[PDB]
Amino acid sequence: REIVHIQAGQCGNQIGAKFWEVISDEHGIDPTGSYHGDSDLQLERINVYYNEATGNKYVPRAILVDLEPGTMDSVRSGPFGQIFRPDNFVFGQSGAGNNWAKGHYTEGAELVDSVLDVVRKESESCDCLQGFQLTHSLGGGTGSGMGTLLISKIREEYPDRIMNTFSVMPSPKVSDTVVEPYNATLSVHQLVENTDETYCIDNEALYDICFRTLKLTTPTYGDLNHLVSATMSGVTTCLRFPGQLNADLRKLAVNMVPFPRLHFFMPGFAPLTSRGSQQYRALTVPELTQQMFDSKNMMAACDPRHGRYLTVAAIFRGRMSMKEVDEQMLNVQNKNSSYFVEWIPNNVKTAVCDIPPRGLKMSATFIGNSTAIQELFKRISEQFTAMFRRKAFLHWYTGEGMDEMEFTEAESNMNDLVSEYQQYQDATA
Amino acid sequence: RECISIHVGQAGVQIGNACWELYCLEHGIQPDGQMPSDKTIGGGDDSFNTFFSETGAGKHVPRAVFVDLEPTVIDEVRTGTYRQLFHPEQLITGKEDAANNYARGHYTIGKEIIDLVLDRIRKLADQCTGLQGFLVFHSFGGGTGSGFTSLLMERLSVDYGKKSKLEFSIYPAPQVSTAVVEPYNSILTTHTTLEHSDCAFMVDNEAIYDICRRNLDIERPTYTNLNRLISQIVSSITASLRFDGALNVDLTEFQTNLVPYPRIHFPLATYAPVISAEKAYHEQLSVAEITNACFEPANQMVKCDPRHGKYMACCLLYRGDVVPKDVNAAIATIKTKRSIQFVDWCPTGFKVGINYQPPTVVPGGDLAKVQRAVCMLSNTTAIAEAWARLDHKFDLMYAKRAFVHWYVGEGMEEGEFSEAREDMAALEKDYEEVGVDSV
Amino acid sequence: IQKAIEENNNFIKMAKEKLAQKMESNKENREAHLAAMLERLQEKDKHAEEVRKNKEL
Ligand SMILES: */C1=C\C(=O)C/C(C)=C\C=C\C(=O)O[C@H]([C@H](O)NC(=O)/C=C\C=C\C)C/C(C)=C/[C@@H]2COC[C@H](C1)O2
Ligand SMILES: Nc1nc2c(ncn2[C@@H]2O[C@H](COP(=O)(O)OP(=O)(O)OP(=O)(O)O)[C@@H](O)[C@H]2O)c(=O)[nH]1
Ligand SMILES: Nc1nc2c(ncn2[C@@H]2O[C@H](COP(=O)(O)OP(=O)(O)OP(=O)(O)O)[C@@H](O)[C@H]2O)c(=O)[nH]1
Ligand SMILES: [Ca+2]
Ligand SMILES: [Mg+2]
Ligand SMILES: [Mg+2]
Repeated sequence: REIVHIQAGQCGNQIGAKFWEVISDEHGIDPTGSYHGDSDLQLERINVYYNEATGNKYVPRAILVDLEPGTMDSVRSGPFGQIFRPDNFVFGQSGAGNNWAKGHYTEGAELVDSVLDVVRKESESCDCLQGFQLTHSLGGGTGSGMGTLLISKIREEYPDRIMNTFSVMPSPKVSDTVVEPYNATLSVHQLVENTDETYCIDNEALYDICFRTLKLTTPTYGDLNHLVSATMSGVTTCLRFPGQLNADLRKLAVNMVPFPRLHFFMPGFAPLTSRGSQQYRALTVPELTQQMFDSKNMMAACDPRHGRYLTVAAIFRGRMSMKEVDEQMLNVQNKNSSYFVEWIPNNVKTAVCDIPPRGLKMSATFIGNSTAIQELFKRISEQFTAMFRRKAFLHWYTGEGMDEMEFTEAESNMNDLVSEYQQYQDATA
Repeated sequence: RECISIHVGQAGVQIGNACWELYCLEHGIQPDGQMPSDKTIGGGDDSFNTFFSETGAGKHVPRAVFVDLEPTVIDEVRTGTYRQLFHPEQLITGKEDAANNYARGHYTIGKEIIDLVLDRIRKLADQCTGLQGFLVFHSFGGGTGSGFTSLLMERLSVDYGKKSKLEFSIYPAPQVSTAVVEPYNSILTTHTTLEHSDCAFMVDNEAIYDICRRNLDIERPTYTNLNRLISQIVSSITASLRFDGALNVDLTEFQTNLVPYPRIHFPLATYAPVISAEKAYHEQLSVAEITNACFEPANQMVKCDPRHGKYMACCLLYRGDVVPKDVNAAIATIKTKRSIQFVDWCPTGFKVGINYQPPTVVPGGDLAKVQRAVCMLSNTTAIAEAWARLDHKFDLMYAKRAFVHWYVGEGMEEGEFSEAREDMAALEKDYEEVGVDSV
Repeated sequence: IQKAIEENNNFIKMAKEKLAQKMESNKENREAHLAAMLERLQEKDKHAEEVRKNKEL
């Protein structure tokens, strides 16, 4: 049951490379693709993300895409850069100039066919393809515009497969590129319609965690992506290790997505405590549980206590008592009862995986489908409107052949997503 | 009088593994299928031949088919301890499961393997000289356990007519469930199979979980712990078919008493004793003790309160060192002391069977080995409480159409939901009507 | 005995038919869901043409 991974653009390639590094370490796969680990858990579902080659080598089922060569040259020289299949690198020369229209309709469209060629060569040797995961940013041009283009073309060729994204949302705390709201709004318009599940990885939240919680006074992309890759590791543990719950993309979607458009998840990670506070606060199951339901541990900048949960998946990792996990999960639900909609019974599911992330005895990862995600969409919506009402920078998009109406429609779709979250928040049994 | 077992989806398969392992130990059948005590090579008409065929090389082969829409649970049967007991062809897998979606098990994925499953069951039926019926094991909650089972039972009614079909059905609990949509799947499959099933024994995972925690002192029961207890209950029920003896009363005869109207076909099983080795030591549990325990609600396989409904039948299936005299004295004690009200249109006597073969336990298990055990099967109106709990969960979600798009996307319609739910409301009402007094 | 045969045959029949009707309705419904999806996706390829065309002017 194979997944095919695509990473597009700088952000997409940067966090995708880290994902492959982290999960390769967890599965005992070295930079040459050789297995050199201790435990049979590591190979049992290796085929989900890796093809096996001659020489007992494991090769990521991964496709690397950009409209410029730079980041992919970096990827190839990165740690684990020689593990990817050479033929799986598809790049143009142009760049997209932080312009969604260029990624989606112009330069991206010229390259998308050669990407699809490689997607199909990977898909066709799968025993039973589950679907696709895409990593990209929404705020630039290629991950945003070409990524959402790829999604729609893949969905045409594989309409009954699951489409999952890890989508990095822009924040003025990390990038000052003024057109980011335009590109994110246009991209969300696509995601709403064409993905089954999207992890909202919000740069605002990654910045706040690094700065406020971990006390990094000048967060780098490296610091942000360390959190992202930890989160990505957590939210894919159920796909990659033997287990009962959410063991495949479609089972995850059936448990997490009650209405097709409401498929935007708030991810979380515990623990997130400074080295300095660690001298005082012990790392325990109650601590993880309390932290994973706290807004400061969320990787989208939304306070769940400002909305209600439709569905939650809680994954614990490491050696710990199942009994204690069950008790804490019951306790945290009882203490937060009001924030779980009554009309979906038993809407929080819990798994435990024996293998902890590197450098921790235990962790927890949270995946919430909360109506408070509306706060991320409203933030983007307000930055979008402040520009669009003065028609700022529109010429960059209309000169690629777009008209105003496509912008009005994308805004409208996103405002309707917000309203739909509100409706389910306000609905009673 | 052969019985063919069909194990569907994860729960069905894993409970099947535990049941066949126990049956092998009860009968002296080794993991290669050899049975030295059987002196007729290549066949016979012994009581254990209801459940096992024989090859000329002396292998005793379960009359069983295991089917799952993905391979990883059945692959553990294929490579594990009892791998040689089964022909490859009795273990059948697809590649992609039903993703907790009844619609996928019944239609989208199910329809691709159904013909092959029916073809394998036919090869079993063809070796039988007097097939009596099927036993079908499955979850309510999974997409395969729910929707593939429904499909199979409809197809079996077509291919074998009115041949009896019994179910062992695993009713969901939150402590071990894996899908939010289990209530949907439960009501969809219950509605679909209701006219195709002659008798169904529901097993509430939460009652089993609680018995494991409370009586076996297991802190956090696994499926392996649940399944070992479940197999003891299943074995109690099928023992009448697999062993002989003058006081052994066949399951079909109990069923005559258990099923007053075709729809009212869900007995409540209660089993005793469930005790740990540490507690069983220096402690003999008498016939009176185990019988008393069958009227304790905490020992029931489905959480409900029989003291607040009415009985339409009570059957006691004993195993081991039990004589009628002790049974009669225990029943008489219980009649004077317990909350046992029958509907006015049914006789109030208990029906008793005794199989002398002592109960057995699997090595490395949790249950003490005991000299005598009992499974009570009662038909009480209280079992409808279990349908009421599931119906309410269905209603909360369905009023908002939560998750319904996953089913509609696989070709289902809203009408199928409301039809299923209406059938359940009618069944709840059937249970109310049979317990009202005659005018 | 003829009544018993007749009711057995009638139960088989009605079950065979209900199941063929359910399977057909299911098949058509699912195919229509797919065809609607594909048609939304083709409307997008068309709009993408119109954009690259509008650019050329
Ligand atoms: C990334 C390692 C890296 O480059 C820097 C190093 C050597 C360590 C970073 C640790 C870190 O970020 O730890 C985070 C928390 O601060 N730790 C705790 O809160 C620990 C105990 C708390 C007790 C109350 C946790 C994270 C985000 C760890 C991730 C997990 O994935 C591997 C990745 C390695 O670190
Ligand atoms: N967390 C994180 N965000 C990043 C990273 N690189 C870029 N971003 C964010 O991504 C957005 C910019 O989009 P990019 O991914 O750089 O652009 P692109 O997809 O390469 O598209 P073009 O550069 O226009 O051809 C901004 O919001 C950046 O903050 C990264 O490594 N990590
Ligand atoms: N008692 C018990 N319950 C089980 C076991 N395995 C699964 N279940 C329960 O069955 C339900 C889940 O359905 P499964 O049988 O896993 O699913 P499936 O039939 O394989 O269906 P799909 O996986 O969706 O194709 C939940 O209520 C689980 O707790 C088991 O071995 N024993
Ligand atoms: Ca013999
Ligand atoms: Mg950039
Ligand atoms: Mg399954």
